[PDB]
Amino acid sequence: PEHDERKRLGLKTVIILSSLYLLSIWVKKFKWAGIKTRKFVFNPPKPRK
Amino acid sequence: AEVTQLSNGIVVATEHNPSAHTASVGVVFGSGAANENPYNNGVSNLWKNIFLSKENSAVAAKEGLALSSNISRDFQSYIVSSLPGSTDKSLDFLNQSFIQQKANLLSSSNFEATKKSVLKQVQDFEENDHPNRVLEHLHSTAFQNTPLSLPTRGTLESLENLVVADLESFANNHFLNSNAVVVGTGNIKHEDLVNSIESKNLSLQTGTKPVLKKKAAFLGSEVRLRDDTLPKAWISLAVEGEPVNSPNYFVAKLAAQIFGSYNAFEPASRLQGIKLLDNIQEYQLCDNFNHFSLSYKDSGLWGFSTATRNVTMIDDLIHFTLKQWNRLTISVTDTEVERAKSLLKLQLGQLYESGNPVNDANLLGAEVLIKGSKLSLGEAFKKIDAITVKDVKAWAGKRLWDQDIAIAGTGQIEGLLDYMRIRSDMSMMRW
Repeated sequence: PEHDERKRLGLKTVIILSSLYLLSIWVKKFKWAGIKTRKFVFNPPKPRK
Repeated sequence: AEVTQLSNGIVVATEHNPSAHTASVGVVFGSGAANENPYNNGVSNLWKNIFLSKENSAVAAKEGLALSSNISRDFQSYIVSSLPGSTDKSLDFLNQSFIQQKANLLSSSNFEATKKSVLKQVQDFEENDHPNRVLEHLHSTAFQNTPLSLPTRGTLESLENLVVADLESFANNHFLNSNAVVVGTGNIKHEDLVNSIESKNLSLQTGTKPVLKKKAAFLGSEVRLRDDTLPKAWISLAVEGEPVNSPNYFVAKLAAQIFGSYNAFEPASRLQGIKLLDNIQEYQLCDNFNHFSLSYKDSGLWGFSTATRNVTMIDDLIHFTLKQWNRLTISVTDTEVERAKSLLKLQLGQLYESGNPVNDANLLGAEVLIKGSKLSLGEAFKKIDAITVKDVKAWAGKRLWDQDIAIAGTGQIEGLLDYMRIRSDMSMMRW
């Protein structure tokens, strides 16, 4: 007997949860942009030591 | 200070002082390390040591003359000192090494002896002077790919490719009459300097300096030079500041005087009226710090440098300092602005009124090249006295609140965190 009400609350939940999923992919790629393009150079030290 | 342009286009500036026992005459040019490219970086440092070479200094020492030189990012200077009454002898020496005869200093025996001396100085600077090479790496990461990122001494890789034809090419483009100011400080008066210059007729050709393509721009970035065999950690951090001829030139200088300098081993520097010292003295987070405000022709830097041996609490020293910078936007008080007014007038009163005519000749000539005149010390004191708390909050909300930073560090800097946790301390999350 809940069948008509269950399918209407499921329409509100899926729209909100799929918008939060797409917004969190954007925010994660912004905060990780400094780590992903980091560069490293190696000059071997002189054998004084 | 009296400025006068002559009939052939030479600008003469003089600051007479009758209670001095020396006099200084020199030439200041308006091109520095920011007028080079990455291939000839270091030709200004080589021209300085050619002027101060042994065969040049021996000719001046027989007349009772001393030589000085200074290379900066916007200017260069070549200054001769003497007794007050030998000032025409120091003009004849300066004539015979910049105007009438310059090919005897660039001989092959003198050039190769000078080049190996400069190569030893830059190599010693890169392995031993850690607070000064971190501040040079801060300029190269904040203004990268722009003329304001080249070091003033040159690099070790660029200096070994320079020949005698590179120095003649730089002199032909930059040592011109329209780029120069003739200065004089100490016991020398303005009319005897002008009449002595006008007695030698001085043809002095009419070239013009080459103009740069790129304008200086700030970029938020970082560079880390980790070295675990060193005993300390040296860190510099800055935002974009004010240029020369800015309306907020003195407001940025007063904001750096609020936080000031510190030495942990001096007993009187631990008693200063700075609220940052309550946080850092409980666990002894650092050895020393100092706040600066550097200004150039195009842009500037505002920040602090530090050195510490507490290598496991580096993240508390950066967090406590940046939380005090937040208070300039929201909750700076009235006693902190009145204290920084008095200490700023004492600081630049000791800069512009030392007893050294070589220091005064560098400050005078660098200012006439940019503005055409020099601001008096009495008029600078009235500008500082008219700064309010609302002027500080308006400047800091534009320059400091939620802005990009540039970081540089060397030594045991493992405890220094990422960029994004230092960048997020530039706002408070409260407001």
